[PDB]
Amino acid sequence: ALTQPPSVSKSLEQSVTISCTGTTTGNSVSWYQCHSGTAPRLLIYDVNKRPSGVSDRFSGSKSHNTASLTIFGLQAEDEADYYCGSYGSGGSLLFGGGTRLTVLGQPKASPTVTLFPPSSEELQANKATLVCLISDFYPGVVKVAWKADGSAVNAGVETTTPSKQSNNKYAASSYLSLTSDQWKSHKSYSCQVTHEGSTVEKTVAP
Amino acid sequence: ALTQPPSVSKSLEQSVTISCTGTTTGNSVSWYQCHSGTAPRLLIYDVNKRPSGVSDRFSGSKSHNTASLTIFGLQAEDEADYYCGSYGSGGSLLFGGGTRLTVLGQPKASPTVTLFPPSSEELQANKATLVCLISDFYPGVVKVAWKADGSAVNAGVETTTPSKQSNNKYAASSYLSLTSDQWKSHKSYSCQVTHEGSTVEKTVAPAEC
Amino acid sequence: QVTLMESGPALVKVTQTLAVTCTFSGFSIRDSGKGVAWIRQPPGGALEWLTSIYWDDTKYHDTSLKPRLTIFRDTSQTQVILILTNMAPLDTATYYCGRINNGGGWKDHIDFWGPGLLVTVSSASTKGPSVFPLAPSSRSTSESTAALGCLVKDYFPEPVTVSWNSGSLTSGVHTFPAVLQSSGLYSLSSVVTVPSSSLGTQTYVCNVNHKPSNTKVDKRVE
Amino acid sequence: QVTLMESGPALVKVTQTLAVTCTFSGFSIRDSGKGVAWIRQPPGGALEWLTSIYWDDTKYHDTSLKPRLTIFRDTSQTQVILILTNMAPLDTATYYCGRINNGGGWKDHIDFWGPGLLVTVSSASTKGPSVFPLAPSSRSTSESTAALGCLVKDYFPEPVTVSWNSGSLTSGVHTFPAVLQSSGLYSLSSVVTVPSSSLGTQTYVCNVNHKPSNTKVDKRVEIKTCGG
Ligand SMILES: *[C@@H]1O[C@H](CO)[C@@H](O[C@@H]2O[C@H](CO)[C@@H](O[C@@H]3O[C@H](CO)[C@@H](O[C@@H]4O[C@H](CO)[C@@H](O)[C@H](O)[C@H]4NC(C)=O)[C@H](O[C@H]4O[C@H](CO[C@H]5O[C@H](CO)[C@@H](O)[C@H](O)[C@@H]5O)[C@@H](O)[C@H](O)[C@@H]4O)[C@@H]3O)[C@H](O)[C@H]2NC(C)=O)[C@H](O)[C@H]1NC(C)=O
Repeated sequence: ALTQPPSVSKSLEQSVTISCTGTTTGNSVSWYQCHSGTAPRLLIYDVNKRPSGVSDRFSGSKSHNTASLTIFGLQAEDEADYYCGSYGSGGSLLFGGGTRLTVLGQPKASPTVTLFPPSSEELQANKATLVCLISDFYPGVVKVAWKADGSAVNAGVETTTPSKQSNNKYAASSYLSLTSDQWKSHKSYSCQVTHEGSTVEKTVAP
Repeated sequence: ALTQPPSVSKSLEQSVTISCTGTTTGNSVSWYQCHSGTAPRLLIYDVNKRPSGVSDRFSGSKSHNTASLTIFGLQAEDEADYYCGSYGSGGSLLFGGGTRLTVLGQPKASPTVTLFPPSSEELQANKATLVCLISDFYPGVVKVAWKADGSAVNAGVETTTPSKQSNNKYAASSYLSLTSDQWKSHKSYSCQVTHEGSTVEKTVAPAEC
Repeated sequence: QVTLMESGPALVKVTQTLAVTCTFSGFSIRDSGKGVAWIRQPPGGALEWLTSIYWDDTKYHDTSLKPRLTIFRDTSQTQVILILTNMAPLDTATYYCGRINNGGGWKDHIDFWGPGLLVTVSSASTKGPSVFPLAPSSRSTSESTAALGCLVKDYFPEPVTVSWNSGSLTSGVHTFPAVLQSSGLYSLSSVVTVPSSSLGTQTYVCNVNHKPSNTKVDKRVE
Repeated sequence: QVTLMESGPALVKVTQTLAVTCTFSGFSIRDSGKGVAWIRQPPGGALEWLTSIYWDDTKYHDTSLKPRLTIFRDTSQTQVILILTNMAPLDTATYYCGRINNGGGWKDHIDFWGPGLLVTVSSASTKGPSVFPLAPSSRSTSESTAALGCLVKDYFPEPVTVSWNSGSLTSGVHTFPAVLQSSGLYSLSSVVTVPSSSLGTQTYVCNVNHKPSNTKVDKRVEIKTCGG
């Protein structure tokens, strides 16, 4: 095998649709939801029939070789993860790639990259980190750059992906690698990354 | 299943037997020890036969009922527990009931001790664990004279069944794990213990008084 | 209705075996359209297949798993059990048990599930350091916008048990999510812009655990 | 060479399975003379076998728990796994894996044993160790056998380890009877035997490590006394 797109969007009570592969022999192929890895929910028996005790804001259609979850009226649950899957053969499953979606049309979120400096006490932990905070981007995006004035660097791999938020204002972090010996070697690091085309400097002190 | 006696007793450097005496229809046999709860130690690789471990003082011997282990040069290790192992009723394996051996007429000795109030990390938590390391004693038995300010039996008591040591002689270390009201009421802790006879002494001042 | 209670260990070393248990409410009938299943997922990735029990003692699995895997119930002990050999680190996953039902001749329903669990896996190679301060005891940030602690030294496996928000204040003090810092070794903390300076008015002194080496730890300066 | 070990988790909820594993070293999976078994040790007392494999790749176990027990070895690992289905509190024991050796014609003994692993069944769960140094303190020095230690309280389950000076100074050490607290938690005061008078010219450092977590710690204790 199956395939699914990465993401799609429109606003609440609007219509949008999500692609999947499928087969005519495996027409018992069906859509699903799972919210941040919790407690999955099936949507359709085979590709087109909603089971009893499942609601009706949506359709997978009779679309055979390509299962096709359209939505009539979007709701806040429609940026949980959603999956496509089917019976295999001989006692085996078949299962698809997922999609986190977004309900873009919500308020958005902009432009909250920020830097908190280390404290001298942090050096006790073998750290003097760039607390390079990342929230409020829409949709969530960043690209690599970094600087530490004329110094050499040992930056690590500290940037997270964009991720779930308590108010849906999408967020991450990039808390740069700074160890106590690296700090003594290089000192003046800065939070230079393109948070939806915006950035901050505030070069650090203890 | 394979019955065994609970124990038997002979004295230092003497000799004795243990045997396994139940449904011993199986007739090639092996024997094993456990001591201080450490990983069990073999003795007999077939009923009359032994390898490099204790190649003289033990001996293996044949009988249809009494699957028999015979032992000479009895020493401070012979407070251990001992087990038979016949091969089983085809494709099958067995153990005996065990025998916690009890060599008698040995030395043992009243204690030698370290005894202390708690380090300040518990006083900062309002608890007051004075400790006596009741230690280095023989035989592996206790009778208590630690009556001073109720010290023998309060809060976290391991004034209880002893353990062996690497110095051979047993230990039974124990707490007074009360609140700081310990120092407000208990002020001496004379850790006297008896081992068929005699005593030794240690105490300390209270921590906060 | 039906329910599917799911239970197992939380955490284990790499190279070990895994096993897990699940028990239903509603019937255990050997016949019927009904069958049983299991699923897993590494965090940061998709849900995936393992194995199923059909009607009768019919069972199967993906051949890609075969030698690692085995599966048996004891319904006289009311239980379904799954068993797996020698975890590589990427076998660290969410897990779930589930139910199947019959439609047409060899076509079937795939629809209902237990609560699921994190099967944690890691190297045992870990240390006993404390948590440490970020506090205004040195000029990191002003008293009106700071957090005081919740950093643990460094180690090979993530994570530190970092959390923020989840009260009634779902907005304005919304989170800054974190999962890694390759600071010579792996490492975690995170911060929110709230006032603090001390434990004097609220619980801003932040104390924490490192999950691959369970020992909760505390440190304070103010 | 021979070596053997029973690696697994420490504790379990009553109705769950136990599942645990053991490893070959110094020998072959094909030895006509020698094979592998599992065993368990009832608390403070008796001993109880379970099951075996041999080089012939046949299998055996005691009748008396049959449906409750399982063995196999995955040849892609060549490591041996023991499983038990649904516990009771009285399954709490040291489990042991071991190498069988045979004169043959159905004549066997066990040639080597691992260290064992302790297993505890409960409705409860783990509680982290709490730690502080043991030495002759501000009000004492004149002990009748002098001692130093890493004192640990309120732990569960049992497994923990100790030594002094980079984890090498280990003179006159042993396990005392473990303390129980009525909450179900446990405590210890095990020690290295070391002179109290030497500290002005020869002085010492604690080393300790848990096991349900590998919470390894060292702590200097070099000047702790202030009186006789
Ligand atoms: C041509 O046709 C032939 C027949 O005409 C075929 O021969 C047959 O081959 C099979 C093996 O492929 C063989 O299987 C037998 O299966 C039994 C049942 O599974 C097994 O018994 C075990 O019993 C316990 C009881 O609790 C069960 O729990 C076990 O699950 C069970 N199975 C297993 C896998 O354990 C039979 O066991 C044989 O082996 C023991 C050996 O014991 C001695 O050797 C040990 C070596 O380590 C030693 O430690 C011991 O001390 C013992 O000294 C014997 O005791 C048994 O009597 C038996 O011999 C067995 O595996 C059939 O038995 C074969 N049939 C005959 C009549 O021999 C042949 O494969 C065909 N070939 C071709 C080319 O087509």
